[PDB]
Amino acid sequence: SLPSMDVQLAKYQDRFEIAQLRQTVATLGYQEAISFSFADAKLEKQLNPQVSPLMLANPISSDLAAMRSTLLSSLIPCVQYNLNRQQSRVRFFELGLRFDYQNANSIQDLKQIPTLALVAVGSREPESWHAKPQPMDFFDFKGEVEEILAAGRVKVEYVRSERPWLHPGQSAEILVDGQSIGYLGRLHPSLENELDLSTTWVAELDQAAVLQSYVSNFTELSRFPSVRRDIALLISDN
Amino acid sequence: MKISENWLRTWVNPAIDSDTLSDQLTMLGLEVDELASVAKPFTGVVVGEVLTVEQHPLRVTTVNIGSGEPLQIVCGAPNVRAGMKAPVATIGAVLPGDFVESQGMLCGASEIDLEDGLLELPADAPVGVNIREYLKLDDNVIDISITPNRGDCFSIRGIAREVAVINQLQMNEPEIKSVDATITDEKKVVINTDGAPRYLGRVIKNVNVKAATPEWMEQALARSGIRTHSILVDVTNYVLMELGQPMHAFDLAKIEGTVHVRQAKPQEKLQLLNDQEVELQEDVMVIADDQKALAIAGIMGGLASSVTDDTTDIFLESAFFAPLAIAGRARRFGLHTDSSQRYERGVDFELPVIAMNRASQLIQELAGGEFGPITVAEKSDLLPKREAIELKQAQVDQLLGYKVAAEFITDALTRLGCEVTVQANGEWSVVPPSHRYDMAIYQDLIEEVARIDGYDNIQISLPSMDVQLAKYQDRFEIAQLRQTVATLGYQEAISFSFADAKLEKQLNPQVSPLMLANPISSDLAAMRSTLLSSLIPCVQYNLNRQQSRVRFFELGLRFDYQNANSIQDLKQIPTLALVAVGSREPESWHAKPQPMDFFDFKGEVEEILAAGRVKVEYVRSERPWLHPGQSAEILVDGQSIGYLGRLHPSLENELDLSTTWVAELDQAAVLQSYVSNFTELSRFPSVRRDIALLISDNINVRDIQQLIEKTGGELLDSTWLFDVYTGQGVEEGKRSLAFALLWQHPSRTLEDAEIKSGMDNIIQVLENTYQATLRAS
Amino acid sequence: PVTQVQERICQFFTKAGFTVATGPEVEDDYHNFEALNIPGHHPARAMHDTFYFDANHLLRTHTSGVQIRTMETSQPPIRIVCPGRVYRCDPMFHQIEGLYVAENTSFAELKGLLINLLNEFFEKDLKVRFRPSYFPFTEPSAEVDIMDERGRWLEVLGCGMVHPNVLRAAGIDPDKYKGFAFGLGVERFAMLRYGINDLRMFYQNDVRFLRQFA
Amino acid sequence: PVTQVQERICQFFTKAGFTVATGPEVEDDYHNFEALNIDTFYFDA
Ligand SMILES: C1=C(CCNCc2ccccc2)CCCC1
Ligand SMILES: [Mg+2]
Repeated sequence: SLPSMDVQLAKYQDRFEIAQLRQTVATLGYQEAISFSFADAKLEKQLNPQVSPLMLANPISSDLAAMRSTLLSSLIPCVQYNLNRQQSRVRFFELGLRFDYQNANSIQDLKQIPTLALVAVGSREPESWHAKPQPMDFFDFKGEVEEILAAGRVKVEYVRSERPWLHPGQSAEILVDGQSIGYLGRLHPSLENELDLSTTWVAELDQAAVLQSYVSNFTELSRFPSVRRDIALLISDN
Repeated sequence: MKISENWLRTWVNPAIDSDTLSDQLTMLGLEVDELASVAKPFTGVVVGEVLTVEQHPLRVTTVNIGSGEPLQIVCGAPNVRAGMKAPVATIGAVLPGDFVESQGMLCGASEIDLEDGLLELPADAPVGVNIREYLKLDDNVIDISITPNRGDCFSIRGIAREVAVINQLQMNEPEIKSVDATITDEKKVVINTDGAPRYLGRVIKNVNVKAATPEWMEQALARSGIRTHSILVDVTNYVLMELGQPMHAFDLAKIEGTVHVRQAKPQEKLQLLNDQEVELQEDVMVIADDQKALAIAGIMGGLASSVTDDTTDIFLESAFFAPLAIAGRARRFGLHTDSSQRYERGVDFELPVIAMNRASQLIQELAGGEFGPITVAEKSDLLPKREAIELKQAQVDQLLGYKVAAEFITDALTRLGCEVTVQANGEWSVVPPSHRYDMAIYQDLIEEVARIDGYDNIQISLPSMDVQLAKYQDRFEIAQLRQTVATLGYQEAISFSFADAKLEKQLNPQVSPLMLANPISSDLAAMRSTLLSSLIPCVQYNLNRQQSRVRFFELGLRFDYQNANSIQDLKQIPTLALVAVGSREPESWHAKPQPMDFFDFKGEVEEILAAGRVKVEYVRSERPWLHPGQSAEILVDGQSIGYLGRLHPSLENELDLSTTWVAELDQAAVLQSYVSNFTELSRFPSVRRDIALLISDNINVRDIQQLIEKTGGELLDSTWLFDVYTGQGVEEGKRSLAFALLWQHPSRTLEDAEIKSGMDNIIQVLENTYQATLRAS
Repeated sequence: PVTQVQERICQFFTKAGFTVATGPEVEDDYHNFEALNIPGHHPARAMHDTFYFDANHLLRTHTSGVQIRTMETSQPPIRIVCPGRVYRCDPMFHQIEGLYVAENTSFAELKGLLINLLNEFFEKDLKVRFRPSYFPFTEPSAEVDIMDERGRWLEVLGCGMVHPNVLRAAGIDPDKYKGFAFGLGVERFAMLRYGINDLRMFYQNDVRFLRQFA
Repeated sequence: PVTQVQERICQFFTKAGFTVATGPEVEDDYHNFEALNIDTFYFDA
């Protein structure tokens, strides 16, 4: 037999769906990875030396004993898996639950945040006859993160991040309305050598901030031509 | 339809405000589009009687408004004055577009929102009474919108029946008095067709066709949209609006012999009352005699048999014409008359005798004459059948979803004019009235119950269904295609499916465009053979508004009408188009803005095809609207699914465009279903090898790649070109290509003997096949 | 924005049992008129405001052909929504027309499904009005309004219960199966949803206008 | 691959009235065992 039910149209607001997020990140050239929710506590300490990770009571191994405070503690072994097998260019993205456990006095204070991770090593685009393969710089990676954010109608201000595992001069904190929703930037070059990773580009974003609802409002368009003007400032670099 | 509300309330007065009256009609299926007064509001002004004038050509005069002393008003109205009864504003400023010391202006015929300047009233000049009350200017004109199923509601009698049913009143139907026959000079009527099962004709002699037009009949017609002409046409127009039966009067001195209602002879000529000469067909009914033709039956009369100012004898027609025998004939000659539209929707077939008595009594009151007997030409059993309709209480319950009281069902149908007899128990046999042409099945009766009981009394419920997991195969969805193209930097456009034929011929001069028979304009006449014919105007639209960069994509239909011998050979295929003008990326500090090349655009199209697991091969395209050297045809299994390339520079310049990049692809090939099979991965490392070529310039890189992959064998995993050199050291006509060769073995480590054996085999083939010089890095 | 509103209206039915259906835009006369309980020279033709090529080939005035072909080939239950662009001489606009045919349905279920469709689309607690109207393919037929702007009643969609002759002409017994249908103009919903007043911008395709919905 | 399989199994139900429901992966004993009439990775008791 078959069950029966009433045809009721459920409430739905226009939003950036998770499926449309995958299609954008895949269009930008990233492969969806799915790594373990628990990782090694030593690699978790390498990224953030001031981390207090949630430890399993009976882990099957030492490298799967700490609930990942960041998706890098589980994605980096997957990158190293490919890098050790004659793979110059591996680009991953995962969705994506991390476990915030710092400054917590009990396990009920644990925060399980669904996030969007980005890990990219090697050249931006695959090797072709157009140019010699060279790794991305900060603005190649920011141009990809800015489009993922723009694909969800997210207005964002950037500020310098102070996360330990990041290059302090080339790492941004992604703020909306003053509060942070993630980061973007390259790994700290010291961590790149300890992990044998060449130059990596990492980023993490809260899904609740990317997969947000939106509403469009129409504004009138002027019917007369605009005017273009140029200004050339000579200002300090700071 | 327009009707004066005061005329309607003489038939039924529901004792409610005029706003609720229209909302009743609107909620009964007869939507009121507008309810406004006959004239716009203004201050209390009175039509006054002029006493004396003072010459001085303007003209100073004295008007008596019936209060105190006669006012002194100076005006230049050239109409009859000095003793006339004309409107005049006492004091104020209330005109819709206006405002012995000169105090006011002798009010004109116009500028009162209802209209020789300064028209004096006929007679019965009121002394001080507001002109709005004398002419009934505060009456309302209800603009009803009747659907074609309510053919009975095209009159006061039809509307009054609706207002009476919703308010549970009984119509004040004016008792009509018949006119007895004084003379006996009747005519003979013969019905040669079946579209006129009831024809009534009466002869009236010695009528005053040049004098009457009462004020009450002029206003009742004017507020319904009908102007006055002669007196008989006004009488037939009034009885048309009052009861719903159209009528027409002929010149009896111009009807020679028996009156025939027949089908028109093939291409029979006739000059209508609007001086228009039409040639009829054997499909349109006609009113003819024994020689000529007099009138198109039920649509418009002829200029010959028209009642002119030299007419003395008159033959009055009052017939019922079948709707299926009139529909479409009026529009065929570019005609939309009050008689034609009412006959098409359905006129009450029991009205000819009633309308004959009404017009006759009206004629005898307003004109003189000897009334002959009414000639009844009636073919019964051909009249509209009103057979009884079975209707159960279980039917209205299941079709409405809720339960209406059986008391209401029988009462609502009865008030609408139905003879409902309660057969047995709980079941009914409903006989529809003669004026309703929309009652035939039991669904029509249940709609009447919901109409009268109220659509706001329909209870809320939800449909139930069996949840069954429908068939679905994995594919590139349309919503996922929009996301991929939007990430590539394209905005979705929706252009018209029809474009200009000039641009359609500019793109492809050998095109066979599907052109419209009634295009809305010259630039929207031909259905687009390509989406470019409709997207290029939108691209030019932005460019004409300071927009350097515009990147469009549309997912619509193109109409392939080439090499088609008939219209059913048309192929309407859904396509995805891409149009790009300007730089690839918006202006930033990273690089100066520069337009795309073929490889910037190919990289985007390749990713769209890659997003749908589409394997393609590129060959040179031959589209006339493309650059021959930088155009590509996209082939899947040898057959083309689309193209991409640069617009032809001559065509690119004729349209005043920069470097434009166009592409089109069949949606059926892009949004394809797919299935992926897992193949084993090797545990053993690969071996990278390079090959440098010096080959002729006219050897495609793809042809070289598939020859390397073929002669390489199974051990060769992947190949990809990683460098092209065309600088110093390369003879003009050749080029240096550098291929990367990835070697893999499924179950072991590759030995250096196998690879060198494969490389030497590949270089030997490439040396002999293309006469090239090679190396092995 | 027209495709966004079109996807928003369809997703209510898509994830609730209905399947999106599409068809050709150049139709003939039977699937557009004769199969919809229109005898032929009926007043419901209006050959002026309908683009045509021959005498039996025209542009769609509504997406009725897909619903006709679905009934003639498939058998109830039928649960489809039919979006797509249609044409009339005034000129190109989109409208969504749903069709539901099962063993039994009623006017009560049509009103409820339409009410929460209007409520969940506009995301408001609307005041809806059901007026009686006429369509040759429905009986009883209705037209729904919403109290938009300043207390005004604006038509948003027409509906009705599928006429028995429309089911019988497609091979469906009108005694063993019931059905309703509706039809709403997409440009009407898009303007009321986004606050647009000149629908000519929908097809001028000004990149500044399109960017406002991004 | 499991994401594509997951979205295929779910779309059969989402298109048929069902809705997707997710939740945290660190659970308590009541919502994972006690409420269901009842070698597990645990943290505390
Ligand atoms: C309905 C149709 C006609 C297509 N238009 C839909 C519509 C319905 C009711 C009101 C307005 C519009 C196709 C066959 C089955 C019944
Ligand atoms: Mg009806």
